[PDB]
Amino acid sequence: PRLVALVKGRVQGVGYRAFAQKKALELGLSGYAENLPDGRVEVVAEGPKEALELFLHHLKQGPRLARVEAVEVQWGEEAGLKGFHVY
Repeated sequence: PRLVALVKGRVQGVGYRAFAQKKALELGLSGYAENLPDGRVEVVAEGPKEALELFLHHLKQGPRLARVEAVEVQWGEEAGLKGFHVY
């Protein structure tokens, strides 16, 4: 399946995207983590539900300087993303 997450809090300037990329690739997930102009981060990942939930657990924590307020999520269908890209 596809996970679409909107990450809110103190999540830019804290190495969050590369953190998400590493956790995604360790789980064989594909997708992306993109910085938004308001300070939030859009994260999309595709793969098995169990792997996506573990990944989502990581997104809710972030690296040690991050302060994740909330991760709003929706579940959808895989489009065929491959590899994990930051932007």
